[PDB]
Amino acid sequence: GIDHTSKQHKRSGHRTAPKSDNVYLKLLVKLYTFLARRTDAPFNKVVLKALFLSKINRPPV
Amino acid sequence: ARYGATSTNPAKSASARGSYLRVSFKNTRETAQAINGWELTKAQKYLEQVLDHQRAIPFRRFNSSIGRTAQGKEFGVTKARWPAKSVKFVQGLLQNAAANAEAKGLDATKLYVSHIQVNQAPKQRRRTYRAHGRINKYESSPSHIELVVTEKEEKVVRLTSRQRGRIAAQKRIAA
Amino acid sequence: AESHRLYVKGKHLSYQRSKRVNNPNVSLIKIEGVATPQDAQFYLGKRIAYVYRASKEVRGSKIRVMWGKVTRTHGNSGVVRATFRNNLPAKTFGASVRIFLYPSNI
Amino acid sequence: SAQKAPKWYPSEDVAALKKTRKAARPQKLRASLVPGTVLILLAGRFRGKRVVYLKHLEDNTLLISGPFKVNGVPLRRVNARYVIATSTKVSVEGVNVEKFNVEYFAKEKLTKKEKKEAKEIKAERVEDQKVVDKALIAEIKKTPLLKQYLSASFSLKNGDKPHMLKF
Amino acid sequence: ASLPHPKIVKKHTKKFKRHHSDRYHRVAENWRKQKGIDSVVRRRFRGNISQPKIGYGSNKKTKFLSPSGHKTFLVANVKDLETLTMHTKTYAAEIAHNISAKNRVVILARAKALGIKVTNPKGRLAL
Amino acid sequence: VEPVVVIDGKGHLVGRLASVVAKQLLNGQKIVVVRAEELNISGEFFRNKLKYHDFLRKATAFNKTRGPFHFRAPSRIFYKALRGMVSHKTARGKAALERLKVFEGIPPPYDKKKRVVVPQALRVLRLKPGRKYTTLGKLSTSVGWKYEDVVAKLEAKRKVSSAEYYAKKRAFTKKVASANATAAESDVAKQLAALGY
RNA sequence: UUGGCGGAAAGGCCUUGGGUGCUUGCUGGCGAAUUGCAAUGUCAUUUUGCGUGGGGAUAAAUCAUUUGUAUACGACUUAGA
RNA sequence: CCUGAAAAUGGAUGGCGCUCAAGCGUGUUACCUAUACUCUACCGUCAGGGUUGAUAUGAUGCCCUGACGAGUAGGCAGGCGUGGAGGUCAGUGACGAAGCCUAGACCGUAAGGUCGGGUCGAACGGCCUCUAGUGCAGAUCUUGGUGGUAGUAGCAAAUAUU
RNA sequence: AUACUGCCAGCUGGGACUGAGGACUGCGACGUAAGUCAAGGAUGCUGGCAUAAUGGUUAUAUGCCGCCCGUCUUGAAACAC
RNA sequence: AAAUUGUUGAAAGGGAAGGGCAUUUGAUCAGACAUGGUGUUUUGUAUU
Repeated sequence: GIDHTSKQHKRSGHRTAPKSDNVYLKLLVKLYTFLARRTDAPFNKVVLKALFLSKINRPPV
Repeated sequence: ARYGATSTNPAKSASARGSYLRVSFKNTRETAQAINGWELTKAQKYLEQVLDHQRAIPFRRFNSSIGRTAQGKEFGVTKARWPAKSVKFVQGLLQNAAANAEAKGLDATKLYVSHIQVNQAPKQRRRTYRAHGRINKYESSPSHIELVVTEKEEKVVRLTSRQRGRIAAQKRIAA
Repeated sequence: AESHRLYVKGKHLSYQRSKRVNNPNVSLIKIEGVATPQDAQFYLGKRIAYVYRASKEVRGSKIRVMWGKVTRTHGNSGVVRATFRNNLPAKTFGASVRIFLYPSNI
Repeated sequence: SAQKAPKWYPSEDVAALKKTRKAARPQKLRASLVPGTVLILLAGRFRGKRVVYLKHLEDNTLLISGPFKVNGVPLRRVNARYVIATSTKVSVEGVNVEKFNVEYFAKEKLTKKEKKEAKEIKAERVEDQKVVDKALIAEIKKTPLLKQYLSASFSLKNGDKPHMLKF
Repeated sequence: ASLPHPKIVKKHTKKFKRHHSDRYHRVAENWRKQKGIDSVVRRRFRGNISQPKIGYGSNKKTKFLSPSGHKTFLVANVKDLETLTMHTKTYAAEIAHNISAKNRVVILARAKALGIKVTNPKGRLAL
Repeated sequence: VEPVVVIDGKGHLVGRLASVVAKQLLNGQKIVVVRAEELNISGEFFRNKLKYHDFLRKATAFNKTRGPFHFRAPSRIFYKALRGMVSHKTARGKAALERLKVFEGIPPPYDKKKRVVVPQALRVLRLKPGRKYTTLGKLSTSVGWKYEDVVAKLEAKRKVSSAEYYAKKRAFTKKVASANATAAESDVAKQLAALGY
C-alpha cells in the first residue's frame, strides 16, 4: 500500500508505433527508429515522432 | 440383447427379459430387489408365500408413508407389502428364465438370480379431472424387468540397499 | 539396552494459526522437559520424523515416514516450529514425532 | 496442416555455463572434535555405538574405528554432522592412518549394465584393520572401564534432556 | 532428452472450476467470473474459491512445456513432421486424433527414424 | 512421561484444574481424574449454589428433555466445566474427551496406581488464605447428587486399605534405607559420593 | 504351585516353596564388517478370515394359527407339538 | 465494592470458567500473527532505454533497468469459442469425419485447445482474412421432457350384495 | 571497577528460506608479480531409486475457514423478490 | 445428451450435503537415460 501521488500504469499518451498498417510506412519508421537511436541529432527524433502522426495531425503543406 | 451390468459369463448364465409391463414400477423394483441374489427354487417358493401373505416383500427404498407390518421383521425393516401384480409379473419371468436355463442345459440345483434389474418404461398418458375444471396427467409406470440366472460356483519385492542389506543381515545373524 | 531411543520425542501440537486462520505449512512441536526458548535453541535444525503405521506395505515395509526439521522457537514455553517435506496430515494433532539429535551441534 | 507453424523456432544450442566463483575451501571441524576422541554414532547401521575418531578425511568425512574387537564398528567413514563429540579422548600417537583415503573406501565401479535385478570382506581390509586395532587396544587398556564403556551402546533414557546433557 | 530448462512449477494446479458448478448441473464446469453485486467469489472472501489472475501466469521460459520439457506440436502428415527434423530437442510431435491407424504407422516409423519424440505412440494401435 | 496419568482432585480448583487438564488432553496425554467430589471452587458455598441454580434455570423451553443436561455428579459437573475448554463439537475435541475419564472416589484399577496432583491449580497454593472455598462434594450434595454418602462410606474402606499398604511399604522403606545406609560409608559408596551420586 | 486378599468399573495385587533362562557383581576368550557417509530402516497393540490339535456344549426367535388384560398398523399380552 | 437496580422462550465478559484473578489500575519486558513492511523468484502493465558498415530469421522481435498491481457502474486493449465466406495446408477421413461419454492425460492464468479409451457412422479441420440470426443460470423466460412430494392424497352421496 | 546508554569498516557459533542468470567485459581485494578470490546471483562430493518412489487427478478423513446465487438497494444469508 | 431411474462396483454419513488452503489414506496416471552415448580387431572390413 503506497500513497499514489500520480496515476499508476498510465500510458505516456503518445503514439509509439504507427497505427497504420502501411508496410512501406513501417519501413521508414524502421529506418528512423534506427537513426534516432543511433544519432544524437534531434532532427531524427522529431521526424520520427511526426511520422507516427494521424491524418489530421499531418495536415497538407 | 444388451443386458445390465453383469459380472457373470454368457456360458454359465440364462436370461429373461420383459419390456413394457403394465405393472407398478416402484412395486416391481422392491420385488426384484427382494429376490436379488437368491437361488431360483427358494425364490420361487418365496413368491408363492407372498401371494398367500405368508411372507412380505420388504420395501426398502420406495417405502414412504406405507404402513408397518410384522412380516418385515424377517428382512430387518418394519415396512413390507405383498404386491400381487408385481410378483406375478416376476415369477412369470422366473419361469421364463428357468425354461431358458433348461434349454441352454444348466444345472437346476445351482441356479440363482445373479442380476435382476427394473427400469422405467415409457409411461402411458391419460386424463384425470380435478376441481375447477383442471386437467392433470394420470399415467402409468411400466417396467423394463430384466434378469439373468446363473449356476453357482466355488508383487515385485523391491528393497533399498539398506533394506536388502538388512534382509541379508537378519538371515545370517540368526541361523 | 531395553531402550533404543536415539531420539527425543515431541508432540505435534497444532498448525501455525491465528485465532480463526491456520497455516498447514508450519507445525508446532512441544518437546519433553524443555521449557525455556534458550534451552530449545539446542533443538534448532534437528531432524524431525513423523512415523505412522500405513495400511499396506509401501516400500517393502508397513511403515511410512514424513521428514522435517525444527526451524525456530515459538513462544516462551519451548514449543518449536517445524517445517516438513510434506505437511502433517492434520489428523496427528497431539500425535508423537521423533526428533533425532542430528545434525549434531555438539 | 493440423497445427499451422511456429514462426520463431527456439535455438537448439545449449548456452555455456557462466563462470562460477565457488571454490572448494577446506572444511573446518567443530572444536570438540580432536583425533582420538570417542564419538557417539547417531545415524545408520551403528546408531548409539561409541567409536574412536581417527582421521579427518578430505571427503569432509570422519574416519572412525571403534575397535572392532570391542564394538564391531569397522574402519569406516562417517559424516561429521551425524556424530556427537564427547569430552573423553584416547591417545592416538601410536596408530598409523596415513594410508587411509577415499579410494581405499572405493566401493565398486558400478555401471548401468552390471546391475543385479534379483538382489566377502576383502583380505586387505581385515589385515589393515588388525594393524590399526592393535594400536587402539594397546592404548585403551591404560584407562579403566573405557573398554566396557566403548563396548556398550548409547541410548537416551527417560527423563534426561539432551539439550542439558554434556557429552 | 530435452534441452536444459528451470524446474517447472505451475504456480497453480487445481483447475478454476466455476462457482457452484457442483451445486447446479446446468452451470457448466468451465470458468466464468461471477459478476454479481453480492457474489462472494467476486468480492474475494476468505475460504472461497480462487479466481484466476495474471499472477498465476507460468514462467515465460517454461510456458507451453510438457513436463518432459517439449512443446506440444500437433502433426498430421509426413511433411508437417519433416518440419521438426532439426528441432528434436525442443518440440514433440502429437498425431492428430483424426489420423487413420494405417496412417499413424508411417508417421511413427518416420518419427523414430528422425529422433522426434512422440507423446502418443500407442494411439489407435491395432493388436 | 506416563502413558496415562491419574490426577487426584483433592485440594484442586474446578477451573484451574480443568484448563490444565484440557490443554494436556488436546496435547495427547491421557488423563484420568479421581476424587472429583473433593474438588474446590473459589467462592463461598452459598454463592456457588446460586450460580448453579441460575445454571439449572436454563432449560429448553419447548422440550426440556433435549435441553442442557444439568448433571449433578461431581464427575460430570467437572466434565461440563472441561467441555467448553475444548472444542468438543469437532472430531479432535471428541477424541480428546475420549481420552478423559473423571471418577468419584478412586475406583479400580486406579486405586492401586500413583495419583498425581497439579501444583499449579491447588487450592492451597492459588487461593489467598482466608478466602472461602466451596467443596464440590457439598455442592453436588445440595444440587441433586444422591451418592455423596455412599462414596464416603466406601472411601473409608479404601483409605484403611491404602493405609495398611503404606504400613508395609514404609516398613520396606525402612528396610531398604537401612540396607543403603549400611552399604554406604563404603569404598564404592564414597566413590559414587564424590562422583555425583 | 501353597495359599490368600481385592465387588466401586473386583479381572488386579501379595506371598510359600521348587524348577527353569539369563545375570553387567568381577575376570576372560570368539563373532560383528559390504545397510559401502543418513534415509523410522520395521520388533507394538486391537478386530478378524482362512488351517493346524486338543478342550467343551448339543437352542432359540420370527413369520404363520390363535387369545384379548392390547391394539390405527406395528407393538404388547396369551395359547398350540 | 454494595443498596438504589423490576420483564416477560433458556442464556450469555463469546463460552468454560476465574477470587494475592483468568477482575480493576499501572509498568516492565518476552511472545503470537494480516493479503501490512523488507528481501527473492515468477506473471502482467507501464515507463526509460540497448539491439543492423557481411550481423541477427531481416525489430508489433529480442533484451536490460525500474516502479507498480484492490475494485462495482463504466471505459479501452489483447485474446478464446460458434454458424457461414475467400485463400492455403496438392490438410484429415469408411483401416472410421462429425457427434457423444470419460473422478483418463497434457497445454493455457482463463475463455478454451489437444491427446488417449468406448459408442459411432460420413463428412470435417488448422492458419491469414471476411461476415453474423455468434457464447446464457436466471427474465413468475418459451417449448419439450423429467423429478421429490409419492406408491402418498384419493378412487367414502345414490341403503347391498351373497 | 561496574551498571546504563552508545560505537566498532570486532570476532565468532548455531538455525531457517532462497540458488533466480547462463562464454568474457565491470567494480574490487589479496597477491612484487604469475595468479587466485567469499569480487555484476551455486557449486563440489556422496548416496538411494529409477518407479507409483516424488508428483498430479479424484474420493474420503482431519485442522481451520466457507451463508444461496441474480437483482433493486445506503444497506441481502435475509422473515425482499 | 442431460435431467431422471435401475443394477453392479467404490466411498462416506451423530440435526444437512456441497466448496478453499494443506496433508494423510485409498484408487488411478506421464516422465526418465537406461541417448545414435568419452567408440572399437566384423566369423573371405556398419552390433562398440
